[PDB]
Amino acid sequence: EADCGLRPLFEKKSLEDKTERELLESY
Amino acid sequence: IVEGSDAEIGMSPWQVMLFRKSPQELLCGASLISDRWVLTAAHCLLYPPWDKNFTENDLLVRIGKHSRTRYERNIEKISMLEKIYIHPRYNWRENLDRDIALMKLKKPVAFSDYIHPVCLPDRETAASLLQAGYKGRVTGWGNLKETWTANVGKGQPSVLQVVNLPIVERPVCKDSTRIRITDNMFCAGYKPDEGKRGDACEGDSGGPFVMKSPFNNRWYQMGIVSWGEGCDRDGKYGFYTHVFRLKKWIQKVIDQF
Amino acid sequence: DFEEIPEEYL
Ligand SMILES: *[C@@H]1O[C@H](CO)[C@@H](O)[C@H](O)[C@H]1NC(C)=O
Repeated sequence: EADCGLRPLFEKKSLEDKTERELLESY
Repeated sequence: IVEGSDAEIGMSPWQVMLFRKSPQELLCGASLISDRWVLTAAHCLLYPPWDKNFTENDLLVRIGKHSRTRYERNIEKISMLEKIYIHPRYNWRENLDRDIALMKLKKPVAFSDYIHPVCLPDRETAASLLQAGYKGRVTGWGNLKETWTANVGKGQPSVLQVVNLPIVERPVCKDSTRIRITDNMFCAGYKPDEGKRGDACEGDSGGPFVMKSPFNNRWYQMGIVSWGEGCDRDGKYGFYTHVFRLKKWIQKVIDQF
Repeated sequence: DFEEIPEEYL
């Protein structure tokens, strides 16, 4: 759907999960 | 998942559990891709060497879960299946080529803080993100170690596990195994020189390998946990169904039905 | 091992 891939408890509230940044750092 | 950690609440709201009605057991993971469609590995549903050929009525999908074993009343949703679609060119006899299946739910599920679909990749997202060295994330309730008579202690997790793993160059994947690999697979895991641990394992099949796009802030499903040899072994990598390569088939099924 | 789910499911 139009809203795919955006998590209610994270992206939608501008919060990061504990190991998210590890992914971004690798890109 | 071997050498992962407990998931946070709501961390993977597309994660689905495929649950056998009788006997009660965890069959596989899967992923929610819209309000009525779930994606998984074909071999979770059909694998003749292990006498597996399930029909729609044998299975339930449980969405929104964290605990492996509890019935998470007013948190999870349990749905029945209307139809199973296996890729017509799925090869169970040799190497699990095209290890992909779709399941249509009898009724749409309502989204919540714990239930939300993942995106499927377009060509530019796949080319941008499916590169060696880039990390993706795998989730499941599968075994914590490779099954072995010498293991001591708990073999299954209490809650959903998560591990982040790098994509590996194709030639390295190819040289790591004698199983014939195809363009419909990719492998991920740490290389021997990195000296780190982490893998999927039995019971994690069907679950998603996801990546986050920095270009639009969204999570994409790039892979499906498919196969490996042992779990977390030195010089081995886990293998995943290449979702973008098979996207034309997915789109055909969803549009048709 | 698993907690019983409601029999309406099934
Ligand atoms: C799978 O079972 C269905 C009935 O559900 C049957 O028509 C089909 O032949 C079976 N396939 C295999 C490979 O056993």
